[PDB]
Amino acid sequence: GFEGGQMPLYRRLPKFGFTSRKAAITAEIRLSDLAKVEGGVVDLNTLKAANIIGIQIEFAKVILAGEVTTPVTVRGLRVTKGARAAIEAAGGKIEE
Amino acid sequence: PKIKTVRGAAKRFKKTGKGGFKHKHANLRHILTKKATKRKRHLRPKAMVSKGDLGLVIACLPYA
Amino acid sequence: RNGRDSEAKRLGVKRFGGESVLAGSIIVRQRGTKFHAGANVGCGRDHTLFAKADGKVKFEVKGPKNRKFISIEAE
Amino acid sequence: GIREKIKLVSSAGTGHFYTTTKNKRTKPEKLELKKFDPVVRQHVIYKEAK
RNA sequence: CCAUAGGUUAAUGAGGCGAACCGGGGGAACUGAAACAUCUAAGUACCCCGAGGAAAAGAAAUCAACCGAGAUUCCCCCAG
RNA sequence: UUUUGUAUAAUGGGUCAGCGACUUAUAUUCUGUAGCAAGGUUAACCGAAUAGGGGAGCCGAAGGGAAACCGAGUCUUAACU
RNA sequence: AGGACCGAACCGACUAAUGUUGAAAAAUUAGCGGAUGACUUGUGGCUGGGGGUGAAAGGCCAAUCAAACCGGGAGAUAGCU
RNA sequence: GUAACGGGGCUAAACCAUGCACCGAAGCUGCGGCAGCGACGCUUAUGCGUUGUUGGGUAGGGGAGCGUUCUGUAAGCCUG
RNA sequence: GUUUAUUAAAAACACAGCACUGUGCAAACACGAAAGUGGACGUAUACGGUGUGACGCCUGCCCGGUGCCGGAAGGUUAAUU
RNA sequence: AAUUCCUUGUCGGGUAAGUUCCGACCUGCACGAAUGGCGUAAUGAUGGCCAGGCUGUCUCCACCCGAGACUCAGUGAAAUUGAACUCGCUGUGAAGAUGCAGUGUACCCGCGGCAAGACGGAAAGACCCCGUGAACCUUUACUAUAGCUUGACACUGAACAU
RNA sequence: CUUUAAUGUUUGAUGUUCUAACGUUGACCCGUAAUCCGGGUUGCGGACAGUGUCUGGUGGGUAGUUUGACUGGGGCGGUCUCCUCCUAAAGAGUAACGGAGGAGCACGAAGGUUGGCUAAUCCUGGUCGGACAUCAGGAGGUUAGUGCAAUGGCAUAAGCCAGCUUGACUGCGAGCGUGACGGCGCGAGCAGGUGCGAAAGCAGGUCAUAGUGAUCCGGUGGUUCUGAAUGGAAGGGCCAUC
Ligand SMILES: [Mg+2]
Ligand SMILES: [Mg+2]
Ligand SMILES: [Mg+2]
Ligand SMILES: [Mg+2]
Ligand SMILES: [Mg+2]
Ligand SMILES: [Mg+2]
Ligand SMILES: [Mg+2]
Ligand SMILES: [Mg+2]
Ligand SMILES: [Mg+2]
Ligand SMILES: [Mg+2]
Ligand SMILES: [Mg+2]
Ligand SMILES: [Mg+2]
Ligand SMILES: [Mg+2]
Ligand SMILES: [Mg+2]
Ligand SMILES: [Mg+2]
Ligand SMILES: [Mg+2]
Ligand SMILES: [Mg+2]
Ligand SMILES: [Mg+2]
Ligand SMILES: [Mg+2]
Ligand SMILES: [Mg+2]
Ligand SMILES: [Mg+2]
Ligand SMILES: [Mg+2]
Ligand SMILES: [Mg+2]
Ligand SMILES: [Mg+2]
Ligand SMILES: [Mg+2]
Ligand SMILES: [Mg+2]
Ligand SMILES: [Mg+2]
Ligand SMILES: [Mg+2]
Ligand SMILES: [Mg+2]
Ligand SMILES: [Mg+2]
Ligand SMILES: [Mg+2]
Ligand SMILES: [Mg+2]
Ligand SMILES: [Mg+2]
Ligand SMILES: [Mg+2]
Ligand SMILES: [Mg+2]
Ligand SMILES: [Mg+2]
Ligand SMILES: [Mg+2]
Ligand SMILES: [Mg+2]
Ligand SMILES: [Mg+2]
Ligand SMILES: [Mg+2]
Ligand SMILES: [Mg+2]
Ligand SMILES: [Mg+2]
Ligand SMILES: [Mg+2]
Ligand SMILES: [Mg+2]
Ligand SMILES: [Mg+2]
Ligand SMILES: [Mg+2]
Ligand SMILES: [Mg+2]
Ligand SMILES: [Mg+2]
Ligand SMILES: [Mg+2]
Ligand SMILES: [Mg+2]
Repeated sequence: GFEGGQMPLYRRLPKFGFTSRKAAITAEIRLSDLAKVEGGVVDLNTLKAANIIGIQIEFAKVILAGEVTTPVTVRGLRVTKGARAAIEAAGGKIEE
Repeated sequence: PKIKTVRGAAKRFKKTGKGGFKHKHANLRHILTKKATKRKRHLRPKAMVSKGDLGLVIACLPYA
Repeated sequence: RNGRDSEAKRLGVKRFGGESVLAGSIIVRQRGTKFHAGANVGCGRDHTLFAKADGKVKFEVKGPKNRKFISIEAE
Repeated sequence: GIREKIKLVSSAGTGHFYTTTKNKRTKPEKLELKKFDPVVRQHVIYKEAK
C-alpha cells in the first residue's frame, strides 16, 4: 500500500457498509446437488446430515442451478420463481 | 505464519464476480452544499478499481 | 514577485474535419465560440462542441461574419 | 464565507431538504421557494433560511 | 498484684546448589507507525521469589438458543 | 567500484591458500507440470507407520446488493428507453 | 609573628631545544613557581553512573567521560557507502 | 622548451578549378564454419544438402548448460 | 592560593570583605520510596542558598514587561454534591 | 578603552623613521556604578611600549670538542605496496601526465647527499552540505512527570452556643 | 389541603471547650551493665499536624521528542494551492528563484423563460453649460459592455430592460474529452414533475475558464436495512447534510 508519502487508495477512498450477521448461517443449494440427500426428502437438516451446506446454517434457498432429476419434496426451504418450475417439471413437491 | 490483512483495505473494497474490486467514491462525506446535484448523482453509484491501481490493492487483500 | 502560471486545459480540436464520430463525442473544447455549432451539432455550457448524431465532422465557414461552423453529416 | 449555509425544509412533512447560501446581512428574511420533493413527487413550497 | 514480655535448656527441622518448564511479584527501550507523543515492539529481553516430576487451571453464579452440548491444561479447524 | 565520463592524480585490493554474501519457516498468487476433476483435497488425530484409515474444514460450480432479500439474475429509480 | 623573605630535600609545572616507528602512550636537558602552609606524603576508610567528586576546566570517576567498565534485549534501526 | 602545419620539409608538398587514377574500415563483397528463428524440398519421434534472414551490449528479462559435496541404482562398479 | 593529569596557569575559579534572601531548631536546605544520618551533639553574634569580590571614594534614575514578597473583599475556577 | 566600526581618528610625547605604547581631546558605531563605577601602595613564570647592561639574534659567518651519520664485524626492524620493461618538453584527456600524441634527450648497476614530484605515507574530511541520523545543553517549544502547593473523603471522635 | 414554628433526630456552616485515636528528636520506670527499641507512667500538645486516595495549580528539576522542503552550497529573502496570458518551436503537453497579472469571493436575481432593446468617442447648436451633468443634430460603428485578473467569446447578442416566475428541479444516462491515480469535465435524449410562451421551442444554475479541502472521528434529520436469547432498544448501515 505504500504509494510514496501520498495517501494510499485505501485511505484515499472511504469506508462503506456494515456486516449484518446472517451470511454465516444462510447457505444456497444448487440443483446439481439435492439428489445426493440419500433419503429423497429435502428438509432443513437432511442437507446438514449429508455435509452439503454446513452445521450452523439456519436458512437455505434453491435457485435454478441446472439439471433437475429425481423427484424431491422440498420442505422448510424457500424456492425461487424459476426453481419451482424445474422441480415440478420432473414431479417433486413443494410445501412450506 | 498466516498472512495478516491490511484491515482498512477490507473495509472499502469488496471483490466482484470476475476479479476486479468495487468501491465507493471519495468526496461524499461533507461540504456537499456547494457541489452540483448532477455531480453528486454520478458519484452516488459504486465504481471499479482501475487497471493502474489493481497492482497493489490486490497485494493488500490476499484473502479477498 | 512573479512565479505563477496555470495548468493547461487540453483544449483544441479532438475530432477534425473528416472523421467518423458517434453521438456525444466531443469535437472541440474552447473558450469563446471561435468555432460554432452548425447543422446537427450541439453546444455545452463551456462552449464544448459535441456530436448530436453519428457521422463525419465537417468544418465550413458560413454567413456574413465568416465564422467557422462545425456540423456532422450522417454517413 | 461572509455568506452562510442554510437548509430548506419541505413544507410537506418529508425529511428532504436543500442546502444553499445566503447573505444574511443584506437578506435577513426567510427564503421561500418551490422545489421537487422526491418523496411526495410534486413541486412543494420550501422554508427556512438560518 | 495476677498477667504478658523477657530469660534458659532438649529434641526436631529449616540454611545453600544446579540446567529447563511452571506459577506468580517487578518491567525497558531500540524498533515499526518510512517524523513521533496514542497504539507497536511485549506482558518480550531482565530483576527477584518459589517450586514439582511437572507446575498452574479445575467440577458451571460456564455456554448455548426455547433444541440442546456439560470439569478442565493440550494437538487442527473456525480464521487473519 | 563509481560515474554524464575514468590511464585517470577518484575508491578497493601488498602476494597466496583456505573461509567468506539472495537462505529457513508459513502463507497467498502467476507459471511449467503431474493426478483428479463439477467436483478437487482432507487437518489434526489412529498406526498394522511414509501404507491404510480420518471430509471438521477449506478452494470451486452464482453471483448481484451495504443489508432485507432476490436469484441467472440483481442493484438502481416510483419505473427505467 | 606572618597562607612574610632568599633558598635544598619535598611539591608543582610558566619558557625553550631535543624526543614524534621516542630512551618515555608528555618524558628528559637548561632555566621556572612554591617551600610552616588553603603544605606536602605513607596506610586504611567513604562516596557508583543522568550518579559521584570538582577553589568550575564539562575538569577527574583505572593510559577511556556532553554520560565510565562487563554482559544482556541484539543480527537495535542503517532510505547510506 | 621550438610549442598556433602531429614532425622533417614544402613555393607546392599551399589555394581555386576540371578531370583521371591509387591507399584507406570489424561496412559491402569473397571463401570456410556456428546458432536463432522462417518456410519449403520432403515426410514424419526429422534431420538436414538446404535456405531467406539474423546474431555489439550495462542495468534488466528470457533460455540451455558445465562442475563440485552428500544420499540412492551400488553387497552394484572401479581400485595396492 | 586554585584549575582544564596528557598543547590553554591566565585577565579565569577561589579568597577575606560587602550586600541580598530563607532559616526558632524535629529548623531551612541537602542524602534516601522510608527508617534514619549530615547540618550540629551547633541554635539567629548561628547555619543554607544567591549575586560581588581586599583597602579607598562611592553606588543615581525607571516597578511598564519580566521574575519574586504581601494582599482577600469581588471574577473565573477542579474533585464532590 | 581588554569596549572605538569609521580608524593608523585627532593632538602633543618619544625615534633619523613609532597601524603599537605613553598623554590628551570627546565624535561613547556600541563605558557606568555589586552581570558593581573610578582610583589604589603591595604583590604577579599575566598583556602592551621604552631604556643602561649583555650579546652569534643578526650583518655573515670562521675555527674547535664530543655523540650518531659514514667504513668493517656481530644482531636486526617500519609504515607502504594493482602490476612495473618507474625520463625531459609540449599538447591531450574526469579539465595539473613516468605510461596517449608529437617531439627532444639518455651506455648498464651502486654508495653518499637534497626533498621539487610521485594530486607521497598515515586518518572511510574535524570546514561544507545531505540522512525525515545520533547524542549532552536551553527556554515564555510540545507532552507528560518527580519535588512543592490547593483542596476533598478516609485514618477520625464527644459535647454546647450561633 | 394551603402555611409555618417547637422539639427529637438528622446532618450544613462559624467559634469555643474537652480527650480517647492520632504526634512527642519533654522527664522517669522496666526488658537492662544499652543515646536503638518496646511496654509502662507522666507533662506537652489533639481531630491539628503527618500519610494514603482522588482533584485544581505549579514545575527544563528531570525525561522523551519535534523543530518542512525547495534553493544555481547552505543560510538570509522569497516560494508552496488555484486561475489567464507568455516563453511553448501554427494539434495536446512541455522547463527554471523566466516574463506580466490575478483567485481563497459574489448573486433569490447579477438565476430560467418570454417579449423587447443597442454602445465608445469627434464636430455643431442649446437655460444656470463650466474641457466634460442634461435635450438636439449628423459624423462614428463595439474601441462600449461583460459583478473582478488575462484570454477567447460576444449583435440571433453572452451586453441593456422588463412581465411572468424557480429547471440552481429529483431520478438517470448514449458517447466522449482530460487525468499514473483518486478524480475532473462535456452531453443530445428518457421517466417524473416544473416555469415561460400562441408556439416551434428554450431551462438540469451565473459568457466561460479561479472562488479551494481527500481519509478519519463525530454531529444532526429521514429511512423499520441490521437489532449478539426474544420484543423494543442502543450502536452499525444508507440518503440528506453540518
Ligand atoms: Mg462443508
Ligand atoms: Mg454521509
Ligand atoms: Mg520510529
Ligand atoms: Mg522513539
Ligand atoms: Mg495442578
Ligand atoms: Mg435443558
Ligand atoms: Mg562524477
Ligand atoms: Mg550508469
Ligand atoms: Mg599514477
Ligand atoms: Mg570519492
Ligand atoms: Mg586509482
Ligand atoms: Mg590502497
Ligand atoms: Mg614564606
Ligand atoms: Mg622563596
Ligand atoms: Mg604547560
Ligand atoms: Mg599542562
Ligand atoms: Mg631527572
Ligand atoms: Mg626541570
Ligand atoms: Mg588510598
Ligand atoms: Mg553514551
Ligand atoms: Mg527486541
Ligand atoms: Mg548490525
Ligand atoms: Mg602566426
Ligand atoms: Mg578490410
Ligand atoms: Mg557463408
Ligand atoms: Mg547479445
Ligand atoms: Mg584520563
Ligand atoms: Mg609552547
Ligand atoms: Mg552566607
Ligand atoms: Mg566576579
Ligand atoms: Mg500572590
Ligand atoms: Mg602622533
Ligand atoms: Mg626601537
Ligand atoms: Mg544599581
Ligand atoms: Mg559592566
Ligand atoms: Mg569595577
Ligand atoms: Mg601566584
Ligand atoms: Mg653493519
Ligand atoms: Mg579515455
Ligand atoms: Mg602537463
Ligand atoms: Mg629530512
Ligand atoms: Mg590517495
Ligand atoms: Mg596524501
Ligand atoms: Mg568520510
Ligand atoms: Mg531536555
Ligand atoms: Mg533542504
Ligand atoms: Mg501549442
Ligand atoms: Mg458644446
Ligand atoms: Mg439484546
Ligand atoms: Mg441512524
